[PDB]
Amino acid sequence: RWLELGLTDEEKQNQLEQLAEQYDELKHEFEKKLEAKRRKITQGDDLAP
Amino acid sequence: HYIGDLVQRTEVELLKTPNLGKKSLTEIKDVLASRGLSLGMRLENWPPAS
Amino acid sequence: MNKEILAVVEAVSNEKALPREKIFEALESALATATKKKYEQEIDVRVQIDRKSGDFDTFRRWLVVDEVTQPTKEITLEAARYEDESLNLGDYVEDQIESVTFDRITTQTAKQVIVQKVREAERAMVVDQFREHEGEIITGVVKKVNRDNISLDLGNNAEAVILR
Amino acid sequence: MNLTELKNTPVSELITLGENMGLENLARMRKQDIIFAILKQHAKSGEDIFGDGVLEILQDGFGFLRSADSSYLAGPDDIYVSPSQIRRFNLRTGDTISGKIRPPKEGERYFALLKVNEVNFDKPENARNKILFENLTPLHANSRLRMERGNGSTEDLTARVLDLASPIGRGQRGLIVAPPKAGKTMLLQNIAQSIAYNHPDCVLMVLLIDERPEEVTEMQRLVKGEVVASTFDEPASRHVQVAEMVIEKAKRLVEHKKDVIILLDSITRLARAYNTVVPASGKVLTGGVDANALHRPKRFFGAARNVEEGGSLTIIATALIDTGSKMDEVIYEEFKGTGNMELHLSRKIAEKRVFPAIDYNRSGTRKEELLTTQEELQKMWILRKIIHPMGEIDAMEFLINKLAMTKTNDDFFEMMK
Amino acid sequence: MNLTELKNTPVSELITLGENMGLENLARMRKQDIIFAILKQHAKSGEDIFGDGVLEILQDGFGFLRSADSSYLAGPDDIYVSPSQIRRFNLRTGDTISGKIRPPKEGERYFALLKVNEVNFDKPENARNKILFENLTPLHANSRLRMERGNGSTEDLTARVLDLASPIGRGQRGLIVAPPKAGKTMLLQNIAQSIAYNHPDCVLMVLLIDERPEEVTEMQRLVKGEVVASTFDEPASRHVQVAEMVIEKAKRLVEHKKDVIILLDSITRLARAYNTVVPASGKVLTGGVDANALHRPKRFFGAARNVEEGGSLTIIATALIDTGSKMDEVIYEEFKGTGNMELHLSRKIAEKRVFPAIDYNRSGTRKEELLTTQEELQKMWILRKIIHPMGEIDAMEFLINKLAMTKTNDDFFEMMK
Amino acid sequence: GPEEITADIPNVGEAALSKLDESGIVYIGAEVTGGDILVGKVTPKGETQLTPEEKLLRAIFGEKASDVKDSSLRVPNGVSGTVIDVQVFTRDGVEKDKRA
Ligand SMILES: Nc1ncnc2c1ncn2[C@@H]1O[C@H](COP(=O)(O)OP(=O)(O)O)[C@@H](O)[C@H]1O
Ligand SMILES: Nc1ncnc2c1ncn2[C@@H]1O[C@H](COP(=O)(O)OP(=O)(O)O)[C@@H](O)[C@H]1O
Ligand code: BEF
Ligand code: BEF
Ligand SMILES: [Mg+2]
Ligand SMILES: [Mg+2]
Repeated sequence: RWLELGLTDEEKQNQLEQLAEQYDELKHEFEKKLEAKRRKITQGDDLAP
Repeated sequence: HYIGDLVQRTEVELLKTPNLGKKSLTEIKDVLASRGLSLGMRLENWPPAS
Repeated sequence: MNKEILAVVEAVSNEKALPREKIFEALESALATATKKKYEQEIDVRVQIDRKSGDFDTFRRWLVVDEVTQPTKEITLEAARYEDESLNLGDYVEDQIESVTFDRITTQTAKQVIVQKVREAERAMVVDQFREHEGEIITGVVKKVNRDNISLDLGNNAEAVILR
Repeated sequence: MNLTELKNTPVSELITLGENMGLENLARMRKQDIIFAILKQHAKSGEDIFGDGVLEILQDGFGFLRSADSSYLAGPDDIYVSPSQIRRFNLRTGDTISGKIRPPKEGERYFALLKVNEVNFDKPENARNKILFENLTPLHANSRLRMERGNGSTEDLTARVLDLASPIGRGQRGLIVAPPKAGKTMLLQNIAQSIAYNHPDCVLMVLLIDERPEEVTEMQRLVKGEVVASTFDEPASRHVQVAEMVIEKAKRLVEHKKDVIILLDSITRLARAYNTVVPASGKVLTGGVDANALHRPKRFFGAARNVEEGGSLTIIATALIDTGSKMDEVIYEEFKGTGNMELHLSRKIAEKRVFPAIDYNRSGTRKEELLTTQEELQKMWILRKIIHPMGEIDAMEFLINKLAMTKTNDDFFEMMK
Repeated sequence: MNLTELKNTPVSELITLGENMGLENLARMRKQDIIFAILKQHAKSGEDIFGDGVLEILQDGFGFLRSADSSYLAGPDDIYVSPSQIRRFNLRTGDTISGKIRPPKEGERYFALLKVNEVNFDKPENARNKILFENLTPLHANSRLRMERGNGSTEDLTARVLDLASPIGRGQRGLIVAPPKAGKTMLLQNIAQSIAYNHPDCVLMVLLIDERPEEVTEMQRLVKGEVVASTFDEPASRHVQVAEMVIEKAKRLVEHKKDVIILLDSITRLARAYNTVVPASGKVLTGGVDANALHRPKRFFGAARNVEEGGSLTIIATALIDTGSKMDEVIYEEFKGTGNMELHLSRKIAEKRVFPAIDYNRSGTRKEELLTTQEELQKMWILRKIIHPMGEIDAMEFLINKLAMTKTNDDFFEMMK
Repeated sequence: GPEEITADIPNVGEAALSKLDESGIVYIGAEVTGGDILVGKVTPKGETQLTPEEKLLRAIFGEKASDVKDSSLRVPNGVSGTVIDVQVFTRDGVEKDKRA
């Protein structure tokens, strides 16, 4: 829960930022998948007039 | 370990034991006394024979 | 939900004949009986539905006595050092919270006990307001006759009994 | 680990302390969450906690212990107390209590009071042996509360003229009548300083209702005493709440045979608050005040009296006039003949930047004969006769000069011969 | 490709730029859709985007980055930020942030913040090491903010009389009390110009709530500073929204140890807005204002203070009086004794077309002794004593003449001897 | 008036309704051997505009719900077994019951 670290910018900051970006992108993609599934299963279906 | 080592112990010696608050104490007083007996009694025939 | 509770307390016919406070007391009794019928063990529970500020929150009454039968509602008169009692009697706990008060059996027992409580309260009220006139001649039509007693109506659903 | 030990030290000490204790960044939380998390993490190491605070009764039955850091309001660090303790140990609003406390147990969110150790600086055993407030027999003020420092500093004049204009006593009823920006704040600060220096035995408390935060922060570090305040950042509900808190604290303390002195600033703000929190009763007069909207100010002010068995409650509030709105005036109107001592400050004198700007003959004290001796009373009458034919402004200047020549008022009185 | 680079240049540059980039006719879209489509088509060529904006917290957890082009409102070009970034880097309302951004990804509609680079003109590494606002110890104003230009232009008089009527300092609490059409706009413009010239280190911001669009467009190109406004084209929801935006921006900036100066015009419009967006609480007084409808103006105004560790927040708002409706009056009423500095402009002086129309002795500053030196204070007292016996109008004319003869106020003071 | 799937079935006791839930659908795992109402379908027959106050009143006080027709669906006489799954589909707009 404490990914926050920092020292020796040149490469450490680059790699840490790349990995944090991958992490947040993965979390956002999974949240998008969950929200799509929710909107899909909660969408009411037509039955008849 | 044994139940006979616990029936001879009034609940006065439980809430003083750590990690014994509300849920644990309620579970203990429920699952132990619902079988007819109770927690805290005076008996001398223990343990026969171990 | 609690919005349904407010709709119920506001959709009563005899509003002042049974005010919000005693309405919510009857509902507390309803939820207590419901929680009693939920668990196989017998345990007294107060609700305190929080008439206007918030929702309900069940509790766990102890009924402090030196007995141990069903220790869910048993605690000695001296257990006061830990769990912050510091008393001799009346020590009750607030362990279990947020029961369910809208399922089938809960709704059934609620409706039944509410009917009972409202009819009892209204009968006692219509009798008590006439109690101040004890020892006076009153009018009123009879309602029903029988071989043991008869019923009389003094107006505004005032039920009176006249024995044989 | 006591609650007050974290209650009084500034936020910076809390920061370094929590950063030492290996905490989540406490700089993201409020003072109350700071103390809450620090006490949490301290108890997580296995210590039994001690605490203190003033009790507030709730309508659900239970009570809550507040501190002067929150100005006696709801907070995460308030200590919950069951109604049954209030029953057995006879608790009520205003009872300050210190004793054994623990953090909220499993599923709770507020501290619990285990063991009572001090009720209003008394043994909880004798706390049940108390006398009520309304059953008291009030009296006039007999003991003199000398306000003169005697050191003869430059500002001390504003105190000596006190002893020459309107005497004070234990349990006095005083009203400060002055327009805005006339010098009430410096006067009140000098009053508090002189009382805390000459009478350190009586508890000193000050009310700031709907004031500026700079005045609050300057007051809380200028007087030697625990102060409470409420700025305009907050609704009038907070003002009335702190009003019951302070008035019940004073009541319980004087019931414990203690001399309480409250300096309220200002009663006009408190009247506005009481009027705006009270519901409409259909009884409206000029200004926009409800008829029952003044019952609460009348209650708060009539709380002042001098007890015979021991102790007293002096209440000195300032009222605002000449504010352009008639409503304020009406307030002052009903507070015209209710007080037996008044400090009248006219803006005409303060307009010349000559301080203190006090109207002498418009000020006075009822039944002041029992507060001073015969020589002092005769000299007061002579001074009043000398100052009466002259006006307000340069006559006040005359008093200021005659006061600045002498060191204390004994030399001034002897010179007046 | 930065967001501000398209944020500040006029619509015409955007037109030619998009017409160069081979676009659908961008003249059919709004400014926000212009920037949105241009950034879309730029990223469609394969560039990583940079952006900036002020954060707004939403109740669903996530945040949105707004710009001053939309006056801090919802728009298609607002940058979405997840709540987890707000957690890790400790974000909140008012935190201006600039860093790596990308257009909304597949199926999304708002820009996403990749990498934080500047939090309130600071490193995001130290952004977590901040001090809160309410934990601050307020004080009085000590540093003087000289408003005089010294060049002696024709309009500069309206500034010099400032240094002669009501001194300003860092963290001052000022209220402009004037009837409509008396000259508040030119006064505020001169205030902004003088501050931006003499003190370019402190950030300068201005609030225009329910104003005319011509005044907004004249303000946004007369002062050297980023301005925000809200005309009457928009509901009061927009006004309260921009109110939180600006007040939280000022709060975060002063938390970052920066001196913020906000010029609000007018507080009467803001009070009307706050009253009309607040729901009814059953507490109505004269004028039609709810009792809790004023809690938000009280909050916004009490936000002003002088911090001790570093930085300050000066808030100078104008109030409207003599508008024929009692409601406005009641507003000014509760804002009567809340401020420690006031600029009183009477319509009687502005009626003669003599500017600036300032009421001298009705104006003043509380605790102004800590803002100026001893010589300056003594000269101020002498000037007040000279101007007091005379009236308002031609006495103001006398001050205007005595100011126009000398070049700066040093010569005026020496001549007053 | 449209139909309702509530649990207020008049002209019948509680034994036939003991297998119904709070919403008006038989529980998941409730056996049935004879003709038993497993869903509380009611339809209004006459005047509409039954006030919600009087609606909840009829469930507690007053007379029975008249415009119901007791058109609920029960299992045919002859089939037995235990229900294992219930399916419900709600058109966009109708209040989704808590079982859905
Ligand atoms: N004892 C005193 N000595 C010197 N100046 C004083 C004294 N009392 C008041 N003042 C002046 O009065 C002003 C006080 O302002 P303030 O505290 O706002 O008054 P109020 O609280 O009555 O509105 C200061 O500018 C100060 O110069
Ligand atoms: N300080 C000043 N210098 C020059 N002209 C002024 C000044 N103050 C007011 N005026 C004149 O008065 C008018 C002010 O208009 P406006 O801004 O609407 O007044 P207010 O802001 O008081 O409502 C302008 O036409 C301007 O020519
Ligand atoms: F303190 Be001043 F009287 F507002
Ligand atoms: F801008 Be004006 F004073 F209405
Ligand atoms: Mg003051
Ligand atoms: Mg203008």
